[PDB]
Amino acid sequence: SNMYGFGTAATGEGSGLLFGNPHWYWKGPDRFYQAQLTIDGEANVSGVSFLGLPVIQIGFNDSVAWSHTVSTARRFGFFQLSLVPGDPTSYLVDGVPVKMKPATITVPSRNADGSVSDVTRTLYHSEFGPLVNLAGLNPALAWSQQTAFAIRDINGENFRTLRTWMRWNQAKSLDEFIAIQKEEAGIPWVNTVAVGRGDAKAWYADIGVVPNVSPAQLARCTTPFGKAFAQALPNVPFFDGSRSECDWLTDADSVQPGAIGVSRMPSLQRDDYVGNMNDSYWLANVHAPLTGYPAIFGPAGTSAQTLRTRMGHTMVLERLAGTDGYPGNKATPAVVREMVLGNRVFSAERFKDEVLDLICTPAQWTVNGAAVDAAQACAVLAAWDNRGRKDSRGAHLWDEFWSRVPTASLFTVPFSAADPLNTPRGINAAAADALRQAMATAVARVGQSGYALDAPRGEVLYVTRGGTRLPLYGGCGAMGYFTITCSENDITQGGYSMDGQPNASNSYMQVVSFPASGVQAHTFLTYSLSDDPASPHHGDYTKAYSAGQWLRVPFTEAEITGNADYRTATVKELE
Amino acid sequence: SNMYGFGTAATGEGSGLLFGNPHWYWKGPDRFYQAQLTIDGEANVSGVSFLGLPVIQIGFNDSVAWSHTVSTARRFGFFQLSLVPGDPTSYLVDGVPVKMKPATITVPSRNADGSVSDVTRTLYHSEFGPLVNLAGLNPALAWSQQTAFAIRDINGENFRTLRTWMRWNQAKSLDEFIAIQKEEAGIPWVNTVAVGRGDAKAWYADIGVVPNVSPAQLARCTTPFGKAFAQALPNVPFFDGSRSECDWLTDADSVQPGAIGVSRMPSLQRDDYVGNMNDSYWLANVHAPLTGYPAIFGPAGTSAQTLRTRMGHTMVLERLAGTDGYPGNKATPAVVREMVLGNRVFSAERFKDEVLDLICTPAQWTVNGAAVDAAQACAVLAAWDNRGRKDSRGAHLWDEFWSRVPTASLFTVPFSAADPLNTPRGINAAAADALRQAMATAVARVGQSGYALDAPRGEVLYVTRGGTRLPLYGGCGAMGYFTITCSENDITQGGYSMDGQPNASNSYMQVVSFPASGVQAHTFLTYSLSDDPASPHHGDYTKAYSAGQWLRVPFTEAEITGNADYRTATVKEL
Amino acid sequence: STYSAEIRRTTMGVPHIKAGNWGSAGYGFGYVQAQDNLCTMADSFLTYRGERSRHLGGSAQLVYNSTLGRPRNIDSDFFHRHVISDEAVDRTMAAQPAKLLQMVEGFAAGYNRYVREAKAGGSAHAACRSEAWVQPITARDVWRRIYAANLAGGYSNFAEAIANAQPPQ
Amino acid sequence: STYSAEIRRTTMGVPHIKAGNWGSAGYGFGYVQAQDNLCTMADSFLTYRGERSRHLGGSAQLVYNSTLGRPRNIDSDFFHRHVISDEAVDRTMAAQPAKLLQMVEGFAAGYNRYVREAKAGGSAHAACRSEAWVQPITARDVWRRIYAANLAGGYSNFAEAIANAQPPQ
Ligand SMILES: *C(=O)CCCCCCCCC
Ligand SMILES: *C(=O)CCCCCCCCC
Repeated sequence: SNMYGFGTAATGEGSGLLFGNPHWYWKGPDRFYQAQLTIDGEANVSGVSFLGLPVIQIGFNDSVAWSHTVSTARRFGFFQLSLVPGDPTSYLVDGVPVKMKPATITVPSRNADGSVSDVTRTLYHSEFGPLVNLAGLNPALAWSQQTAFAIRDINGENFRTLRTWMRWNQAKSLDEFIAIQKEEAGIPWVNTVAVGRGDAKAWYADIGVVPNVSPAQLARCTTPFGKAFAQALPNVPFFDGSRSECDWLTDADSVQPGAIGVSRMPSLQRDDYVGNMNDSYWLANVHAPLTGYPAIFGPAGTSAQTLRTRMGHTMVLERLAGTDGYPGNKATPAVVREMVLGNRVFSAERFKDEVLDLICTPAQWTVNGAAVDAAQACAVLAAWDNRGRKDSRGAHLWDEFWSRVPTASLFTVPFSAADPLNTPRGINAAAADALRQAMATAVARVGQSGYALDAPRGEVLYVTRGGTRLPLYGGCGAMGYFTITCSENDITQGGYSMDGQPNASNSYMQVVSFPASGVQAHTFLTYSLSDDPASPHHGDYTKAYSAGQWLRVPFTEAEITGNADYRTATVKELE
Repeated sequence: SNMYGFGTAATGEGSGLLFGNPHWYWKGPDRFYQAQLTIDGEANVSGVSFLGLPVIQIGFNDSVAWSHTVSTARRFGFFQLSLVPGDPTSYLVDGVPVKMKPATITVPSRNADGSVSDVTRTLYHSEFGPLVNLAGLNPALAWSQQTAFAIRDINGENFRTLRTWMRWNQAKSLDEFIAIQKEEAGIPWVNTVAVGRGDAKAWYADIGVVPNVSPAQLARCTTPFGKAFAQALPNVPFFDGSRSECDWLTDADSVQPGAIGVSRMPSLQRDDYVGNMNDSYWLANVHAPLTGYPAIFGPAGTSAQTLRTRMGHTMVLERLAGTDGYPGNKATPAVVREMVLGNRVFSAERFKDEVLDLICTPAQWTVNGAAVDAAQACAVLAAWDNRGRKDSRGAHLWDEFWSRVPTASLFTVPFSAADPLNTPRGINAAAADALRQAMATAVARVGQSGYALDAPRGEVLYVTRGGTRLPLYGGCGAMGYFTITCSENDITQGGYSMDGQPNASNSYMQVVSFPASGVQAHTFLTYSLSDDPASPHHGDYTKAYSAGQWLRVPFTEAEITGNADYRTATVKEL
Repeated sequence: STYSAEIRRTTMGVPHIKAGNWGSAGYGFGYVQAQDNLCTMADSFLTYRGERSRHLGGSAQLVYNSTLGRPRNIDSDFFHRHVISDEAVDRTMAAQPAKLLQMVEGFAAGYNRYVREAKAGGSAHAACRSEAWVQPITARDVWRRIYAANLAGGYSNFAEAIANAQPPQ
Repeated sequence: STYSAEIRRTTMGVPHIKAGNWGSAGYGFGYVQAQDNLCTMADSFLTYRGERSRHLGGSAQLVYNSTLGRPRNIDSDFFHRHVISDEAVDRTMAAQPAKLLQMVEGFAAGYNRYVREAKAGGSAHAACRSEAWVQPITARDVWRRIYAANLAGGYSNFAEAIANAQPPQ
């Protein structure tokens, strides 16, 4: 997921601009659904909600606009229980026995023969949360006579989320928006960026519900088993549940017990920009890095950024420097609408030439003792301009290649907190052989697929509507794409089809500004509103997305009634 | 898998006739490969082998012809181990502690980042076999500080399988073929049907390696846990590993310790016919049932036969009775070639009309509180002739229907050992609502597939070669097809495609007879010889199968060299 | 006494709900969501209620991928019943302002309205409209889905493991 | 050692191998099988040797469905190494007639022959010819595949279970 929040200094206009770009599901109950809610004397909000949710989670009103991205901040933790000898369903806390709360659950289950039989299991809760089976993770973690494990999710006791979004839906200023976010502190697992009418500075924050643990606890409460998972699940507290001193803390300004106080959770306001591409709060603004916040929020100057993060921030800097090839040097609605669909591929822009210089001469290789002709692969990549547009040729070859490149000791210039956008860098000459291996495999896979090496991406990357393949653009963020169209389908199985259940990809997209005339918003719903193939709203939005034609969505009553496709109907029934 | 063994009484000729029809994999190392081996003065055999096997497992020579089908006989067993307190890697046997045979194994595994890291696990063997984790089966059968579990497969010590196929390849008579089978008793997990040149009777046998346990053992040696899942694994010995009396027995004429003697393993010779469609030996021949043999071989009159088994036997009886719509009343090569590709559906033939009569008057329904229009579904299925040919219309609707019909008390006339081809039968009128529920879903599925209810089967069931979709016929056994073309692909995802990894389906097919001039074999290899798409032998066999054009495979030197596509080349190395 | 909402649709079928109060707003919103995505939603409520196996079988996977991944129905059913318990729903609902309670009750009623329309007839939602699992829901059913959305960063990722947390035999 | 085999192909590419002995018959047979199905076969020898993980990753499933089903590479590797041990191969081989051992020696040699041709060049088997798992095999490797075929009725069905059977913690 991406989001930008531009201030007046980057807009050159009287208001800032908000770009929302969640990469989410294209099918299932969690997919977004676009709608506007006009509640007389209460709210006039438009945006997107999960199917099944009654309030707008991402959108805008006449005064504010916001989006979300998944945060690196951990929202859960594990507790290792010391069991009472004789009773594996009781645990000890400071020497005092405590019984686990049991629940005998019976689930009716249909058999292959059409009959329905009952399956019964008894499951337990501790005072920390549900018991959890970590055996698959490591069989030494099995629920035994001595020890068991529970998991605690801070949101299990968080009931302030809908109320947060509802109040945002009603908010009449960014200041109110911010105040609400601090009062409720109920955002469960996402960052927030917001822009407000008549406000010069954009807003970023990872303010929400996050487990509260002290550096002391992290050192003296983490159990032998826990220290072994510090690699797989870093910053996930894995504490001893036999000691009350290892319980999650509450701060003076905590809204919820066990959660971090508002004032120890990161936020930032800026006249230029704020942004997140799913990395830590650290680089909300590259010019003004955030530091010193609890480690559970993620690294801030210690870990390299993803290629997508590097691409995201780069795009902004080059925009405001006027070196991105787009007109001017401001983040205008029109320019932003284009840049965000630019389909630039960080991996290629930065590393392709180095790769080709290392392996493409000679172009006749010996790989695994076999003759490989890579002349065509090299020529195609050399002629490719490092973009994943519909007319781009060879972009799929790079994909199949990069995803197979071993990352161990691949870069010779290590990460520097001083240069997070340009480090790590430097393709290692020692990786020559591994690269030819990856390139050889890549060429083979493309061969299996039936696609030429220089096939335009729009023929490989597509979605079907009305029996015709609509060409698509973009790619997966692992290759440094910003515009995300990430198929779960292997290229050998009919290309990068988006007709199945793709990986997190562009879904709802909004570019929202607040000119003098009022909120203006351009939107996409890539997969369209309806899941019913017969519906007229199954492929209409998709066709526009394929064509890169944003929709100026009506908001005012005059805009709605004046719309070319305006139809109204009243639904009523007894309550 | 299907196979027929026709005797001279059925052929009306000097020799019998063999139909081999394994339903097997269309991809992977277990898939069949057709070839002929001629080894000066030792063998001249033609047929099929798994990729990676150097002898012919299914085929024919100048004297014999055979095929296989998976057997119901259980080839494995479990041993509940009583551990030694303190050391759970040792078990008690008649009191005396026995050590488990350990083996620490390091497997190099490539990580997602491209690095290779070692993963090491310590696994164990017992005198019975390898330790097995049955916790996934039931959390109560976890390897504890008291009880563990081991599995034993009789084929684990069976080193005679290839030698058997090798000797068969060389066999000169059906009698030698039989003698080899009894002598080696090395067949691992399949049945066997064989036909011979100049021999009057066809041969069936479930003669191989099979665990030997006595009724006394079943009663004494079965453990508490064992009893608790003899309905999940019927007839699988789940014995106590504490008592030596609970170890598998050895008869006088047993070739392998722990295996059944050759005297108490089922076989039959007939001049009319033998056959198997993956049910027990019981109905090798329907006119002369086999009974009395041990339970581990499967039920012999206490369980209903599958729809496909009933379809297979029914086809033979109607052939010989001369009432299947084919010339004469004899199982000739030309007629068998058509009969086996008939695309008859037993469910439809027997139960369809009953279902429509019950649910299609009226055809405007109310299902789950919802109005359902089933008029077209009823009309299509009534017009359909209960066949799954390429031109057949509505067969896919039946498929989607029948597979969702609840079988519980669906039949009013229950199984009768005395009439096992025509029982069970009688669609219970009480299931009308359930049938409507199933049919409504089926129409909804077909609707979401983009195929019409009356779409010809050739367009729904297909295989892609060179960008062109070859139309196919047949179906899945569950529906009562004999000609098996069973997709694993859901119809909503582009129909019944066979381009993926389909369920067991028609693979190698052979119709072998022994005329005076010499062996004549007609064959199919459905998916073609080569898995390489750029190969000329990737889709050449497949096109023919689609068009239903059998191949007369050359056998004699003169036939090979006289073939229109004859090419020779020799390969040597020191 | 009554729910009433005007439903305006524009290009791409974007619905603009206008209502006089929160309950009616939920009514309209619930209606249009079902109208467009009935099959997905119907299937979804099976999940949160823990009623997947009864209809679709215990060993089959979730149809749709989500924050929950795609575990087996049986494990999913246990997870939801155990974690999204009647108690959890009680505590959730007890912390809500009246307007949101009303809005969710309206949402359910609106969703239920379309269910009646789909059952009665129409060529829409042919894929599921006549299935048993297309049925009326309750406000508590919606609240279950809302609670479920919260757990994406925690429990949801350990659904199978929570459903199979059993003491030694 | 000095293998010689005449390969006649007829309609549909059906090969008819002619050799003066069993060793040379295996040579011809192994060659044609590899010539037509190298990728599948090369992949299969990873399986029986327990070397899938090294090349294809441990978490990934078996590429092809078989009597072995499609477990995770890592579990399959452990299964094969454990059940199809060097001892298992030793005893399988110890009980073979001279001509079979010779036929398998030849089969390996014939397979390896085509491997060299595929590596050398050509457009055949473009999908795997340059991969590392396309490599020469030993007679024992073929015996592994032969033994593996016997277990389809037993062990094969409990591959994962056998590979994860570990004593109590
Ligand atoms: C990218 O990660 C998108 C953010 C996830 C969905 C946001 C909707 C709000 C639910 C907390
Ligand atoms: C049908 O049920 C399968 C029959 C063919 C399987 C393999 C045949 C060779 C025996 C190992």
